[PDB]
Amino acid sequence: NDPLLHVEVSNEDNSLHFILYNKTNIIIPGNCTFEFSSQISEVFSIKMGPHEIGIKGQKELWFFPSLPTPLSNYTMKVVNQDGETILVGKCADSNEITLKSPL
Repeated sequence: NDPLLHVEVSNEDNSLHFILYNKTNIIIPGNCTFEFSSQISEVFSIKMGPHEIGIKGQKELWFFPSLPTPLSNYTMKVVNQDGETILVGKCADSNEITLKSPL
């Protein structure tokens, strides 16, 4: 139901704290990897857990040190276990993000 990918930007605790929830129809395959851009820092991919998430299940992407928010106009995409961009966050003018789709 919609590829939209609910997300939440914390940006606190002296660090970052992302929370994504697979709302899409299909269920994450697992072993995915994130990748967000920025200005102060560069782009970086975080190794996600191998275990899936779930239509409801969530996911965390703790990063250090941290980045400025919100992340509007950013990339913050999502790849698969093959490091292939599976989805892409619109990264709107809000801590909220809902992956749309590449192709």
